[PDB]
Amino acid sequence: ETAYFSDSNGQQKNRIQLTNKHADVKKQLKMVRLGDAELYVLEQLQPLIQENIVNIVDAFYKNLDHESSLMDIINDHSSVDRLKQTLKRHIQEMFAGVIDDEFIEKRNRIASIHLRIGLLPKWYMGAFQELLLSMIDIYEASITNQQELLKAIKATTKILNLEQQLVLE
Amino acid sequence: QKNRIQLTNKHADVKKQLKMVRLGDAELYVLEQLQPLIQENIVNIVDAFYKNLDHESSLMDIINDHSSVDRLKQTLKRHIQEMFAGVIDDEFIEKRNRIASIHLRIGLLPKWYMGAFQELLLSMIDIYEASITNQQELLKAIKATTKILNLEQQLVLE
Ligand code: HEM
Ligand code: HEM
Ligand SMILES: [C-]#N
Ligand SMILES: [C-]#N
Repeated sequence: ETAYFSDSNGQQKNRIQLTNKHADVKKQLKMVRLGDAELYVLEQLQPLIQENIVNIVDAFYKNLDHESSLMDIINDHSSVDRLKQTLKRHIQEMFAGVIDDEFIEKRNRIASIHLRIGLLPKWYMGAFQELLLSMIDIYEASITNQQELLKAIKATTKILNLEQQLVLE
Repeated sequence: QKNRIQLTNKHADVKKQLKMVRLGDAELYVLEQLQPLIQENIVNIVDAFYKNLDHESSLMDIINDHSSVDRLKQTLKRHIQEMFAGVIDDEFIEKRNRIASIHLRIGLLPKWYMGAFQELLLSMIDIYEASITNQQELLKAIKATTKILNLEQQLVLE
């Protein structure tokens, strides 16, 4: 049969570039078992994710109007239409297959931003779940090997958990 | 699935929170359905949890300052099993809250708290892959499990 993933170990090295500024982050990646192999997997999903980001962002803002105050927050500072563009690029930065200082530093920046505008952490956390769900949905439609499917899901739960760790608290 | 979510107006936001992770009756029924699977591997799930913590010396230090891994696996076994009870009520929420506050008083960092939930998920996804053949039921169980663990992080972060 055909496979979705390449297993090219030549291809999956050096995907963690962290200095001592980010000395805890290397521990954190080790605990969620985020490594070269998982990052290479992330990198190969990026096309799927890219091809589907518009559905992923639409679904995300749609979910948020379950809580009117989250929408007030958005409309006080911006608009959905304009947050989508930046969410597209953030989501896609998750599937780049490299964790480095800049990656971290950008995550700390968006954290501070949500802190400022008053997002409460439980809505922040809840919001990552529509992402997960839309991704799983994209995987299933496109990855019909059951074993490769699980592999895409596990990698994804890993990168999302690191995302949540970065923004908290 | 019956009437598995039984919250009073003091937990108004939690209701919204549930709707937003799509944790309703169907998903709770699924978790209930998974409970026997989960109970039959709880010892190993919890062995793996603490094993994984040992990679961060400061986490085990907090644990040994306050308690111990042997006493801690008894409450964790029970906590995880209650996760698949298939019912969310005021007391379920209320315990998660008290358990949270213990962790802030002991000085557990929320990054670490957060990573810790991934470990459980992984052990859980491992069991379902070994145990549930049909791909759709398999996705259904991971999705459910994923919802409840997200709730659990929300309530801790409250
Ligand atoms: C997984 C969840 C989320 C991610 C990854 C995320 C990410 C981002 C990013 C990358 C930006 C930067 C935009 C810029 O450059 O100005 C941003 C902006 C913003 N986000 Fe989020 N966001 C998330 C959830 C939320 C939620 C739940 C709300 C709703 C309250 C929210 C409200 C905002 C607002 C209002 C801004 C700033 C607008 C401005 O002043 O320009 N975010 N978010
Ligand atoms: C998925 C994450 C976690 C869950 C679900 C969890 C759950 C629990 C539960 C149910 C209790 C007992 C509360 C009670 O007495 O009612 C407990 C105890 C405790 N947990 Fe956690 N825990 C988690 C992560 C952690 C981590 C990562 C650490 C530190 C390495 C930690 C340290 C402790 C300690 C030291 C206590 C209190 C012992 C005492 O004061 O006697 N927990 N946890
Ligand atoms: C933040 N969109
Ligand atoms: C908390 N083990």
